[PDB]
Amino acid sequence: SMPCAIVTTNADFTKDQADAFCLDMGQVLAKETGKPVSYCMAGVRKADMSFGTSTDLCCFVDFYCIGKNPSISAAITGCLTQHFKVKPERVYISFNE
Amino acid sequence: SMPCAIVTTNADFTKDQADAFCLDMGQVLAKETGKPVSYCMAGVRKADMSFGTSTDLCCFVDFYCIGKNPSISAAITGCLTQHFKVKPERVYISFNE
Amino acid sequence: SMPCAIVTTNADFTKDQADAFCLDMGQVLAKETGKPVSYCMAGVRKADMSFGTSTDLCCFVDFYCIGKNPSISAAITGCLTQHFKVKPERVYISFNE
Ligand SMILES: [Cl-]
Ligand SMILES: [Cl-]
Ligand SMILES: [Cl-]
Repeated sequence: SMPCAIVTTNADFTKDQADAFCLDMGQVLAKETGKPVSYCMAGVRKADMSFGTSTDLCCFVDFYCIGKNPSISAAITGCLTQHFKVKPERVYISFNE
Repeated sequence: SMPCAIVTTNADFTKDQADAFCLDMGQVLAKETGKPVSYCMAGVRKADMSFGTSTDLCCFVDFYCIGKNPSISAAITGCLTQHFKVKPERVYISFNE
Repeated sequence: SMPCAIVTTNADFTKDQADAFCLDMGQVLAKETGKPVSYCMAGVRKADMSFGTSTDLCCFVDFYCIGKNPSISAAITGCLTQHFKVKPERVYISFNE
């Protein structure tokens, strides 16, 4: 529980788009962990980033839980893809349990 | 030692306000750990963020120490509250020791 | 492998300078780990930061590897110094293996 997903991305998003993403990401971490939505934190922050030999769209995710896993990965990645259009092969997730 | 607090927040702050916060946070990590101020790092960076069902003011803190704990938590949180006005129930801290 | 260096700095850089840094940092994490460049992620993001009693130029690095070390440190730091002019004594690196 106390689940939290902080995303670092080079996507071009407006603030309102980031807010929509975070709220949605919060409901996704809720379903995925069964803790209530009221305890889920999500953040997105911009960064200049490369992955391989290009600066094409990519994302790094820090996931935190106080405490069986590719369930969370597909869920977090699909959320990223739905909001920023990032290819899943350009999304790294760090589990900090 | 080598204590470091990196804060991700959706607070609206000017650069000079962030600098004041970081310097003050450095003296707080100093008192709290007894390492000298010269070795304390603090950072604040903006992010779009939600906690629960709102984007109201919240903060995530990554604390690092090369190496008995709610002493650090209350201290870091009270600093955040003094500078950004964040409610303590909207502050998550990650201890990375 | 899956090596990734995310940098938080208070350096004043243009976006194109950050991109150059990230691409170069990717080739450096490649040499250093022998994984291919195609799997290396680097990011730089701005932050207001203090180290000691000043807000002079400093950097925090989160290094991640799925998995003998000051080889990576000197390499990452020298890259930071070549691009942002940060003094090596103002660069903290966190190894998250
Ligand atoms: Cl979604
Ligand atoms: Cl204070
Ligand atoms: Cl270089």
